[PDB]
Amino acid sequence: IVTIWVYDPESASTEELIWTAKKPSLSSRVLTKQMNTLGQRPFIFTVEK
Amino acid sequence: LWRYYINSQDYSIFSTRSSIKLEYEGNSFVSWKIPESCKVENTTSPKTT
Amino acid sequence: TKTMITRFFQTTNYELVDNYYQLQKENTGLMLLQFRPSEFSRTCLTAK
Amino acid sequence: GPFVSKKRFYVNMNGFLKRDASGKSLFAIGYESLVLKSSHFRLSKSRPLWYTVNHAPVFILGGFYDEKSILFSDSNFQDYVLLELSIDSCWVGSFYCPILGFSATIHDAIATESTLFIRQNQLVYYFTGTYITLFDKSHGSSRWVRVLPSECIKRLCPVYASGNGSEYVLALTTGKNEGYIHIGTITDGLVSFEMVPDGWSVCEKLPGKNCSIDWATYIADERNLLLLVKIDSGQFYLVNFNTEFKTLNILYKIPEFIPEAKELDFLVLLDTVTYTNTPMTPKGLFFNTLNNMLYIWGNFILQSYNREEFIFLADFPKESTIKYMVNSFKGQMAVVTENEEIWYFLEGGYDVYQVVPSQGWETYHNLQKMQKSSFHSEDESLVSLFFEDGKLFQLVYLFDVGKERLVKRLLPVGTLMEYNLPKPFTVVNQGNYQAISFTHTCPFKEI
Amino acid sequence: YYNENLDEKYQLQTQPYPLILELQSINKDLGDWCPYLAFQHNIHSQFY
Amino acid sequence: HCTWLLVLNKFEKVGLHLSKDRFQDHEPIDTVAKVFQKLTDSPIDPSENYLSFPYYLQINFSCPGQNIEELARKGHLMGMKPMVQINYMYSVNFYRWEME
Amino acid sequence: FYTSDIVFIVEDGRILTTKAGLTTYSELGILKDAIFTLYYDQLGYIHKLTPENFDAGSKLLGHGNSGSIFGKRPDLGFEAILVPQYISTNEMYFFAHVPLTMPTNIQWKKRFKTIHLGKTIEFSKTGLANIKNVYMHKTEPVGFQTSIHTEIIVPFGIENSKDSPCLLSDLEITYSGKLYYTIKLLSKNPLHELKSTDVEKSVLIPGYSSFLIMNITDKWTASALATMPQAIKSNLKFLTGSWFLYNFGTAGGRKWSISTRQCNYWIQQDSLDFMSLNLVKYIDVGNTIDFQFKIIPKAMSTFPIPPVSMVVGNPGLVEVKTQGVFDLNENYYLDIHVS
Amino acid sequence: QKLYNMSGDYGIPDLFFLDKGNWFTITVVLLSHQDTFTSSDSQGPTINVD
Ligand SMILES: *[C@@H]1O[C@H](CO)[C@@H](O[C@@H]2O[C@H](CO)[C@@H](O[C@@H]3O[C@H](CO)[C@@H](O)[C@H](O)[C@@H]3O)[C@H](O)[C@H]2NC(C)=O)[C@H](O)[C@H]1NC(C)=O
Ligand SMILES: *[C@@H]1O[C@H](CO)[C@@H](O)[C@H](O)[C@H]1NC(C)=O
Ligand SMILES: *[C@@H]1O[C@H](CO)[C@@H](O)[C@H](O)[C@H]1NC(C)=O
Repeated sequence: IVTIWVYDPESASTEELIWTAKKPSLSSRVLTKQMNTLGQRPFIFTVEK
Repeated sequence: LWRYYINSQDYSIFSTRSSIKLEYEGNSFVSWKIPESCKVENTTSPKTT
Repeated sequence: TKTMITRFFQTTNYELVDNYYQLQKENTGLMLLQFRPSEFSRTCLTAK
Repeated sequence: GPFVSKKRFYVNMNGFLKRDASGKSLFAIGYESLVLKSSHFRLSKSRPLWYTVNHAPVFILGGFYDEKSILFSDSNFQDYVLLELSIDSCWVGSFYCPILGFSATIHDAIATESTLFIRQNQLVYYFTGTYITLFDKSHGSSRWVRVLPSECIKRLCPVYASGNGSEYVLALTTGKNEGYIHIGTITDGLVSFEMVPDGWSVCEKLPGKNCSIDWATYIADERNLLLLVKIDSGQFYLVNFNTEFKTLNILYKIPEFIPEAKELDFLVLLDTVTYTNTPMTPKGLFFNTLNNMLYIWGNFILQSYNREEFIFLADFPKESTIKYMVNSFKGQMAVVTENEEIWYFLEGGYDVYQVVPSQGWETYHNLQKMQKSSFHSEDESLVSLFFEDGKLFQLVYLFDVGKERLVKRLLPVGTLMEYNLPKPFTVVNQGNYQAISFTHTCPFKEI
Repeated sequence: YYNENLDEKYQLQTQPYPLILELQSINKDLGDWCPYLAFQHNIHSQFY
Repeated sequence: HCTWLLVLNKFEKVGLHLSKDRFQDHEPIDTVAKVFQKLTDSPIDPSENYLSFPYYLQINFSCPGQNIEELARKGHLMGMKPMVQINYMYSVNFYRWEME
Repeated sequence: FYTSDIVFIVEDGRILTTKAGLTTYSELGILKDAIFTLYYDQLGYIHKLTPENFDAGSKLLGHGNSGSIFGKRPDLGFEAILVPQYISTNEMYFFAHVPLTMPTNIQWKKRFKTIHLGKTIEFSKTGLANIKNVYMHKTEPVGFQTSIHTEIIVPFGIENSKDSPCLLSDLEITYSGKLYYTIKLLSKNPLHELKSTDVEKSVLIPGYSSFLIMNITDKWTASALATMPQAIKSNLKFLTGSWFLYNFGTAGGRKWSISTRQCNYWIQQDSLDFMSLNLVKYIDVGNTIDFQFKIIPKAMSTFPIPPVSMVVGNPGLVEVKTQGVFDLNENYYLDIHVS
Repeated sequence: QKLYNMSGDYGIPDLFFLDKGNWFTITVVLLSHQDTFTSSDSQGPTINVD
């Protein structure tokens, strides 16, 4: 089970940059729901198949 | 001996909205030398942005 | 601009032949291909 | 033959006319016994033009200096007329609401399809025209009918869209029923007003001792009602009221001071920002239901995609206050302040461009004045502006001697944006000489 | 970087290395360039 | 450059006046049957009934440097003819009329 | 009738040319002969006829050119001061300078006429533009009476720093007493100065009004006239590399010319029995005839306005129905049905 | 008469109508500038234009 959210490297927390975070920060959460309102959704595409 | 760091390991994000941390190690240090296009925070300190 | 299209195929017929399994074995196995430009140097970041 | 450019006219049905005993056409809403003077437009400021968007056949402009006259126009102000109204000018004011200075002017003229509303000195009148290709002959009105007789109305607000086959109008009151507003429904030539927030006033479910409503937009889709509420201290809240249900929820709390951004164009108003020292003054709001966009305007411009996160558009200066704004409902917006300076917003970006005080307008004005045009004079006063099929028109008054007249005139924003001359350039070297080559700003050559 | 005599939390510290930018700085000092504008293909796999 | 001018005329004042008449009649009138009784060699059956709208649209064009009448004369003499496209907008009440 | 050319011979020997239907004209050349006449043959070539002289032309092409007999195409420009100004990135104003205190009867030598409409203006340094409008304004701007609105093709050459040394300085333009403009050089270096040869030159800054340096009152101060002086209302200050000099003056030799442009349209017709330039078609009763043309523009094209104006001689016997559409590459397709 | 198929006006329409799974497509042809793309854009199987 993978959990995906969007983040901006300039205004993200220090934990989101060393890949140790477990919950999105305030900026990442607000940016993620703003991108969701415009209609953005991620999907995972396998490469070999 | 000096170097520079950026906030993203990916270099497809690197553009004009990025910040570059310049770090100098050494006994003798006067200042930084940048073109007129770029600006540096606290241009007399060895660790700057 | 130069555009190349290449097709890989085999052209064998297995009807009315002797040693069908031996002929089948003789036309099987692995092979490796690579695509690259003619001349290239540094500053060229293309993964071949 | 010769080439004549394609033109669009509006031939709409006037329903406010009648015929006398001699068979001569007259107006039912007023007498045409006034002649246009130059003292009408010398000192007055511009005013918005309010109507239901694609359905109103008649345009009415109010807000003159001290007369109960209106500018009436069938079509789309290709021709107009100046009607002195037949309002009785009676007075019923008493201690039940505060007494203010009398003013014979007409305020907040709204022209919904088949019915037009006016306000004059805390009174609201409506007239319903007789249309035979719309409804019955008996629904039309014979004079101006006074609505809300027991209430003192402080403002009238429009609803541009329409839902469930009906039109809506809003009335914000003062003196009595401070937390309540009135929603008026027009169906088939019949108007009916309703006291929307029910028994309880909206000040009870909101901080502060008592509350005052400043502006309201009614979304007929979803039956929502967004409203600006000022409290006793002076903070502003944007709140929401549902009509199908009877609930109320706080939507946003407007900051007291504007945020700061030295070089940023857009700022997401998070909970960690830095404020300046100058105060904020929210004046109004606008909802677009095609794109679900919310705008709050005043000393600033706030833009919201959902109703949870807001964006400050920092290109608008903090010393200018937006008098009003118009929308083409196709992606363009015109903002008019109190210094009669006009700004342009496009929904595809985050920049607000000044157009009227600018270099492109100077070049265009000079080029029209040297082509011997008849719409441009050295002395002019903007009366109003509106949108028509994506073209921004402005009705203006030409003060020049011999041609003192009111004319509607295009404002081509693309030509002004192309004529804005200070642009980046380089001293290129060509033909063993030098030249001024302008750098390309667009990312693509053609589309 | 590895170094003992520390507080056990910084005995192994990782720092990135922007090799592409250093290479481009060297090339700006030198002046080499890529002979082709682009080379595209459609091999999206490795084992056909 | 040169621009169109459109005005509204009554049915009984087509050529007598070039001024503006206002849109006040909203019903079609029946002053056209006598003209259709005389079309004996045209495919006009007597069973079908005709009656006219009130009002005409009257069009000319004006272009600076010349007067309107000689411009219209030249446009007629060179083969020009105006083409008019009318679009109708539906009402708010979709419970009483259709959206077409 | 072939090539639809018209030639008028006017005393002093000038020759005016046009095509049928066109509303403009050009000047083919001059001819000082005593007695001569001009003759167009069937193929379109032009001959000059004199006793013992039947001349056909020095240079002969495949088609029927109308300027074969004349050697070099004349320059259509006059001797005056042209002060330019940008109005957009690709559009330009040129103002013609009529001097003050000079006679009224000889005014016409220093004005833009209607002949220049549809021509091109060329600079000897570099650059080329196409005239698209001629405006006359005798009163509102002072010192300038006519101007041309042109579109830039090749963006013109600016003045060097060796020939004019005032460029390496900071400028300051102030409003003078009556109507002039004092141009002061902030940098007081005696190397730069203002040379006496830098008179009748145009100083411009893209975004503001342009000035024509008319008088020199000091070693670092000039007096100049302003094109469209109604949009300053302040005091100006510039930097070293922000303002530029142009030499369109007649002093030392005039370096700008006006001449006709090359062909910019192609007419494609894929259908046979219509390739002739002269056609006669019969129609009986009821029967109709249709033809279709394609127009390919070699340069910038009129996007909203169709590039073909068509007239009918007698419309009272014929019925003409035309359709015309544009394209993406701006090709124009039209078809005509005639009954 | 009543027109069903005509060679009238072209270009984009203002307003669209949909009914239960019907769709539409548009094509945007872009003409780029002279030197918009350099050789640093060819990193893999396709040049990135974003
Ligand atoms: C071209 O069409 C326009 C309008 O479509 C015509 O202009 C109109 O001309 C009439 C003249 O019969 C003008 O009427 C005058 O009105 C005044 C005041 O109402 C009245 O006192 C006069 O006695 C006369 O009735 C009318 O104002 C004018 N309209 C406009 C907008 O200018 C024009 O005549 C047409 N041209 C030709 C050659 O027919
Ligand atoms: C009620 O609120 C208004 C502002 O909305 C304020 O002016 C007034 O003082 C308040 N009343 C009391 C009793 O505080
Ligand atoms: C100004 O121009 C006039 C006219 O040519 C001339 O007589 C006068 O000497 C000039 N003065 C200066 C200071 O250049």
